[PDB]
Amino acid sequence: QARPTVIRWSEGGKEVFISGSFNNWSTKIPLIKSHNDFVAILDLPEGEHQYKFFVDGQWVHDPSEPVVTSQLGTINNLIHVK
Repeated sequence: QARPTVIRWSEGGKEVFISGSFNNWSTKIPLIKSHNDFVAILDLPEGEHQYKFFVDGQWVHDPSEPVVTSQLGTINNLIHVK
């Protein structure tokens, strides 16, 4: 069973999307604006996923969450889902 998981982006921007390894980087999922934040709920399998944000057309990671180096040599965020 995948776990509905809240993802929050607090760094601003006009439009915010997330992509990640949970679907082999195949889609850009919008986050919904809520006051100073943007928010999504993703259905994530147990385990770990790498992810990155696409904010006003630029790939960026969340500085408030853990990061890992991908084989692309870019910094992705990492989430562990129990």
